[PDB]
Amino acid sequence: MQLSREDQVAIRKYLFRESICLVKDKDNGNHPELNINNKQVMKFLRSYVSRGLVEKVFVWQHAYFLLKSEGVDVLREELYLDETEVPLTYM
Amino acid sequence: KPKQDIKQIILTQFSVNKDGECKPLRNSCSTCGPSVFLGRSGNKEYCGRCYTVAILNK
RNA sequence: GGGCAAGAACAGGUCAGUGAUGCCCUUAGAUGGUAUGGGCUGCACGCGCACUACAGUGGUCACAGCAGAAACAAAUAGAAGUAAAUGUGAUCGAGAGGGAAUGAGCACUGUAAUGUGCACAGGAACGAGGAAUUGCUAGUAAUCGUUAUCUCAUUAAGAAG
RNA sequence: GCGAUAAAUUUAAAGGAAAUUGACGGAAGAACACCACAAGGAGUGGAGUGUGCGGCUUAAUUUGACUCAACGCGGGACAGCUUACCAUACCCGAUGGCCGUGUGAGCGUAGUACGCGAUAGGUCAGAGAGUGGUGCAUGGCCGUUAACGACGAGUGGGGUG
Ligand SMILES: [K+]
Ligand SMILES: [K+]
Ligand SMILES: [K+]
Ligand SMILES: [Mg+2]
Ligand SMILES: [Mg+2]
Ligand SMILES: [Mg+2]
Ligand SMILES: [Mg+2]
Ligand SMILES: [Mg+2]
Ligand SMILES: [Mg+2]
Ligand SMILES: [Mg+2]
Ligand SMILES: [Mg+2]
Ligand SMILES: [Mg+2]
Ligand SMILES: [Mg+2]
Ligand SMILES: [Mg+2]
Ligand SMILES: [Mg+2]
Ligand SMILES: [Zn+2]
Repeated sequence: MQLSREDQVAIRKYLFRESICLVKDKDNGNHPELNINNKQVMKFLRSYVSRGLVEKVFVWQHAYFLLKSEGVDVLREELYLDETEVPLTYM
Repeated sequence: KPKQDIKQIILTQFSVNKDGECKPLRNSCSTCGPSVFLGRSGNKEYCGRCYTVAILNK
């Protein structure tokens, strides 16, 4: 997918910090909150959707990504956070 | 595209004194950090992070 | 004066509007993207729809003057913009009507002229149209301009007002 | 010419009978309408140009649509983009199994010894993508019948239907 290891962990932490992501299709521009190329962010999240970790809904020109509960844990193992840590959407 | 030859375990970059102290055998780049070493072939000395080739006057 | 507008139909049109879609096909030497160019605008020829005409109920010069309403740096020949038919006086006198093909120029838009504007030359057919054929009953037809409407970097002889 | 009267062969029904609903009539009777006419008015068809269509040419001149209801139509006024077509060049690949890998998978290079490192290796399954095909596999939306007077439900009546 052609992302650096730094860029990969930047997406992992964002997607855990906030339980959602929003990406614009057919764009060579940079994602406002990450400073990563839009097509590359789409391609990264694509894998998480295929793995069944993330829902995808496509509306007009935007892809809305939602992290499932049964995948918060997988991303918590992957990102090696403490067992007490949860997203802003989870009390 | 072409095939990539491989040189196994890279240890040739260094030399070891009788005291066990180690020093680089190839010379080192001034502008890419001293941790980047410089190749040799004929009139050419060359570098990695910059692809710059020096041409010797010999 | 518009707008909304039965039931039933049609193997009527669109997979080239669609993260609407079944099935077949291709898929790193791609039928996927991108970039630089060329074409879509080629020319013996037959057709459909529009635009200027064939003059005197005209052409040319100047002067006025009126819309739907309200937006307009500057510019010394000239190089987008707030009507035009029209009203008065002059002029021209029966191809001084008409502006097609073309020359060396002078500018503008643009990443790039091949596109557009301007000045000078040049001056083709056409002298009211065979067989046929299309709308239109009143502020209608026909005439005359105009779009802070749509296309639009620049381009209307197109639509929609 | 008449009277009287066979076979071989062929075939699933027969312009067989009466009635019913439609479609049609160079049948009758009512209505209606300048996409009909009468009474009129302006044109189109002829000329030059703008634009679309066929034919032929080309490396490519990408393509749909054909009586009304194809042909300034696809919001189709194409220098790039649009753009599907032609010439050259460059770039890429969900996941899962197996195997192989930091003693270095693969990548960059003035390509061989230097720089970067799991990211992007091979093979089987399986995804996804495509202005690629089929509107005679569809949905949606349009146009046309038609802007026409018709249109079905419940209860009663008649007929074997
Ligand atoms: K005519
Ligand atoms: K049309
Ligand atoms: K349909
Ligand atoms: Mg059909
Ligand atoms: Mg064309
Ligand atoms: Mg004249
Ligand atoms: Mg048009
Ligand atoms: Mg007899
Ligand atoms: Mg008549
Ligand atoms: Mg004509
Ligand atoms: Mg009709
Ligand atoms: Mg191109
Ligand atoms: Mg394309
Ligand atoms: Mg498609
Ligand atoms: Mg059909
Ligand atoms: Zn260097």
